[PDB]
Amino acid sequence: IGKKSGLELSSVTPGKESVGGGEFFARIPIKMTVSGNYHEIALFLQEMANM
Amino acid sequence: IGKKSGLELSSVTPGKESVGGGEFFARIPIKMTVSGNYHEIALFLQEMANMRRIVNVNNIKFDSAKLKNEKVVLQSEFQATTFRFV
Amino acid sequence: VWVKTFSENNNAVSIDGSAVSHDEVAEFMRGLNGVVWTPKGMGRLVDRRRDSKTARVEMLTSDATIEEFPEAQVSPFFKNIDLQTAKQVGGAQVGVPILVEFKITMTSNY
Amino acid sequence: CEEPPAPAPPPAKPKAAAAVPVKAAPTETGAQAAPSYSYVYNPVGKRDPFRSPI
Repeated sequence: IGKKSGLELSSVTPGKESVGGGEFFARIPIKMTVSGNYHEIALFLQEMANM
Repeated sequence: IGKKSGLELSSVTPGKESVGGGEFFARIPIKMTVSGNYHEIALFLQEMANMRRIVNVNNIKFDSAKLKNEKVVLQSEFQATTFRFV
Repeated sequence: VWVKTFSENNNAVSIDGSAVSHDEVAEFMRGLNGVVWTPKGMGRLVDRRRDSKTARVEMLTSDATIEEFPEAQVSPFFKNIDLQTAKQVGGAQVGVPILVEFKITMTSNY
Repeated sequence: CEEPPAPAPPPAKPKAAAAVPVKAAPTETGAQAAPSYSYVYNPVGKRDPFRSPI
């Protein structure tokens, strides 16, 4: 979705699981780092929110 | 975990076993030396602290590796050890 | 948590502190800002730190003059330049501190 | 030779199956870790500087 939005994905960095972020689930956060136009980042976001 | 965190692993140096660090276990310390961003070293640490092996990270340090300080960069030296038997 | 020294100049505050680990200093640094700093200017206060001539704690890196690009941000009010340094001080047989001594410099708003 | 099994005492397995077993173990054991994870923690505060110096 980054590539089809035209963005350069400069860094994807996984996280640590949140051992105290839930009794029944370990949340893994992923920090994504992409560069381009405002329209294209709005686009990238809305596509990830439609996955 | 260093590579997927984006860090350059500038040096990994094993230790000596701690012959007087336990009656039932020789602790081998491993000093790791990785460089990158604060977010990325926090990341590297938290991943090693979430591993399925006995790498207990303890005494940490890091500093800005650029003399003149013309770009952000943090050299980081973490100490982490596992506990073999005697 | 407590910290060590605090020295301001009505544009930026150069602070000197310590935290419990790679965690509470991460909590504290997240609560401020994160920046890609670039062309730094060297000034006579740095050398007065190398001289010891302005009292502080020379575990610390120096400096307080540069140009900053935002990486991440949590307080809209504060532009932290970077966690200038951090070193976990163990202590000795006479006593502990074991914690992570650190140093940060930050310009606020406005 | 020895036969489909061998004869009856069984023979001789007191050498085979005593310089064997083994010691088996067997090591139903030394597999993969979840490891475990630490927690992060203690901040917040007050009013101070960076009041006056900014």
